[PDB]
This record gives sequence, structure tokens and C-alpha cells, in this order.
Amino acid sequence: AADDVNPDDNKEDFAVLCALAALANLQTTVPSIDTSGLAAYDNLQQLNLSLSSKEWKSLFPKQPPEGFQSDPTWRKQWPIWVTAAAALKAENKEAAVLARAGLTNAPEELRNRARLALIPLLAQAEQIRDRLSEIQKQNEDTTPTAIAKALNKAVYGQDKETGAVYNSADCFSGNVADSTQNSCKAGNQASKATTVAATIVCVCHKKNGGNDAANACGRLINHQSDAGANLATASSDFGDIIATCAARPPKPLTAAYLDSALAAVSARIRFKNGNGYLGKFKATGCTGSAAEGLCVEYTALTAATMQNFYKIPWVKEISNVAEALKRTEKDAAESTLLSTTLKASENQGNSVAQKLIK
Ligand SMILES: *[C@@H]1O[C@H](CO)[C@@H](O[C@@H]2O[C@H](CO)[C@@H](O[C@@H]3O[C@H](CO[C@H]4O[C@H](CO)[C@@H](O)[C@H](O)[C@@H]4O)[C@@H](O)[C@H](O[C@H]4O[C@H](CO)[C@@H](O)[C@H](O)[C@@H]4O[C@H]4O[C@H](CO)[C@@H](O)[C@H](O)[C@@H]4O)[C@@H]3O)[C@H](O)[C@H]2NC(C)=O)[C@H](O)[C@H]1NC(C)=O
Ligand SMILES: *[C@H]1O[C@H](CO)[C@@H](O)[C@H](O)[C@H]1O
Repeated sequence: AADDVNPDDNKEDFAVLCALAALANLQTTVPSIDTSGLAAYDNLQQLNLSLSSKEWKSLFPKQPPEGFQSDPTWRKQWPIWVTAAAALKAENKEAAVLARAGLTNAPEELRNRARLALIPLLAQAEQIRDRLSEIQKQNEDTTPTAIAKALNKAVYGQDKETGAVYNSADCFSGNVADSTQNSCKAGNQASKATTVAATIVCVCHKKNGGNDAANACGRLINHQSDAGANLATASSDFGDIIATCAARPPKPLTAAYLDSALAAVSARIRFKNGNGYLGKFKATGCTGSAAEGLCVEYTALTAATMQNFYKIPWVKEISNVAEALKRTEKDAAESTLLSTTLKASENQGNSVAQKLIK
């Protein structure tokens, strides 16, 4: 019976699935967009405003005044100016701005020369700040909570940040089917095994009624019960199986780690007779019977249609997280430098008075 599903025959598939199941209820840090440069630019805007004429200061309203409501620069800059005016209203803020810049009690001629000296500096800093602001916006949905929810959808079919647990109603799309064979199919019209947890049930469960493949996923599982007939009571058996797993992903979670996990699974799916299979398959279907199979049947999956594996909900959710992280990793690294530059521009602005006095 070497060709039947025996204890440990799905052990290596189970190690890969355990790594994926450990993405449930995840508490990870994400790569941080360094936005300290936004504050540095705001400080430059405040210095610029402080040094401006009484006529300019008088402008500061929800939109530019009549005559400028359609000027594209005023439309762009209005909220930035308004924020600077508001921040300068705060007790002793303007005095602190001027002191940092060497412009306390500055003669009027010096205030004007200083403001003019800031024109090229601010023009250089604008596009740097605008890129940093764009990165912030582009990445604002790459958060620990959004990742946890997506990964809990992947593992357990539960769109929640924490407290996700095995429940067949959520782990199998629409709950378990009439038969194990139908429950353990994914990608077909009647796709059912749409989570990592359902995949583990299908690849690892002990069916009731004899001729089961208990301990296919490892001899150290203590199957205290079974999955029932046709997965009717899979939850108790899943608890025994998952108790043997304690994979931990790298922290912070990376796109590379997630991509490597999906590639590993992809490299293990085997094609036979027009379907793909994860887990040992002998004949008939992925039924939980030792002489048939303990597997997921990727119905109609072939090497040439493998793109469809990436549309299965769990795979798509993990892929989406990986893609979000892939972008945020790079944008976080870019933002470090944008922010350091903007802080450097603030320091430059604070020095122009020394030059001009001399
Ligand atoms: C630091 O703080 C200073 C103030 O101390 C602030 O300066 C102001 O910046 C705005 C930037 O848009 C300047 O706006 C221009 O204003 C002229 C008209 O100027 C009169 O009116 C203002 C209103 O109070 C007075 O303060 C000023 O002294 C003048 O009396 C407009 O003609 C300009 O429009 C052209 O440029 C825009 C781009 O800046 C274009 O979007 C617009 O379409 C216009 O360009 C087109 O027309 C031009 C024909 O003239 C042509 O040459 C172009 O090629 C194009 O075809 C603009 O609205 C304002 O004057 C500045 N004020 C002072 C006192 O300097 C800085 O902005 C602030 N720094 C930063 C980085 O925030
Ligand atoms: C698993 O159970 C099925 C259905 O009873 C049987 O056909 C196989 O021989 C057994 O291994």
C-alpha cells in the first residue's frame, strides 16, 4: 500500500502549509514612510511667510482671493500657505522660526533679501516634498491592520485583524460541500477550498468511518477525533492538526518571504489527468480515503493555465499583500533620503541670513 496515503506522506506539503497558516492573526511592522521631511518643508513655508509683506500676510479663507482662484500655482499652494499661516498663529511660533533662522530683530532690508534668497531653495524643495507627499498617499493602505485582515482572509476566510479562528463556514467558500471530494476542489466553477485552512483540512484530515489517512501530515499530530463524514465536523480535527505547527514568518514581514512561500507551493502542485493536486492523490478524488487521496484538486488546472491558481482567494490575498509590501519597501527607502534632504534644506534656509548680513 505504498501508493495509498500513509502516515507522513503529506509531511513535506504540510511544512509549507504551516508556514502559510502562520500568517494568521499576524502582528507585523511595515516599512515606514519617513515623513519628517514634510515638517521640515512646513517650517520653510513658515519662515517664508514670516518674512513676507503685510499685504501678502493679509491674504490669510478656503480658496485664493478673487483674481487668483484659477491660477494653478495658487490652487496648488493655497492649502500649504494656509497651513503655514495657521501654524504661525501659535504662541511664540513665529519668534522661534525667526530665531532658528538668525532673523530675530532683522532689519527690514535683511528680511526681504532673506526671503528672496529662499526662492531657489524652496523651488528645489518643492518637488522633493511633493514626491514625499505622493509616496505617503500611495502607501497609506499598507498598514499592519490591512495586512492582518488580508492574511486572515487568506488563512481563515475571516476579514478581521485579530481573533480569526477555524470555522468551516468561512474556511470553505459557502461552507463544506455535500462531499469531501467536492469540498476539496478549488479553481473550478464550484470552488470550495479557498483558504489555507481549508487546504490543510483537505491535505491532512482524518475522515470518520475507517480507511482514513490519519497522520498523513505528520506522526506527531494527535488526532483525538476526526473530521466527521464529508468534513461535517472538520473543526475539531483541524485543531489537532494545527496544534503541531508553529512557524513564525520573518519580522517585519517582507514581499520576498511571501513570494517565496507562494513559489514553493506552486513548485509542489502536480498535474495529472487534466487537474492539479496538492497532497497525495491516487485515484477518484480528494476524498480523505487512504486509497483515493488526501489533497486539494485544482480542477482543470494545467501548467499553461497556472495563472488561475493565483486567482484562488487565498493566493490572491497573499499576492496582494506581497505586491503592496514590494512597493512600500522601496518607497520607504526612498523616503529616508527625501526627508533627509528636506531637513537639509531647512538648515540651509536657516543659514541664508548669516551670508546676507556679511
Ligand atoms: C513665499 O512667500 C512669497 C510671498 O512673500 C510667495 O510669493 C508669491 O508667490 C506667488 C506664486 O504664484 C506669486 O504669484 C504670482 O503673482 C503674479 C501677480 O503678482 C501680483 O499679485 C500678488 C497678489 O497679492 C502680489 O502679492 C504681487 O506682489 C503682485 O502684486 C501673477 O501674475 C503670477 O501668475 C503667473 O505665474 C503663475 C506661477 O507663479 C502661473 O500659474 C500663472 O498662470 C501666471 O503665469 C502665466 O502668466 C505669466 C504672465 O505674467 C507668464 O509669465 C507665465 O509664463 C504664464 O504664462 C503668480 O500668480 C506672488 O506674486 C508672490 N508674491 C510675492 C510678494 O512675491 C511665495 O510663493 C512663497 N513661496 C512658496 C514656495 O510658497
Ligand atoms: C477509503 O474509503 C473509500 C470509500 O469507502 C474506499 O473506496 C477506499 O478503498 C478507502 O481506502
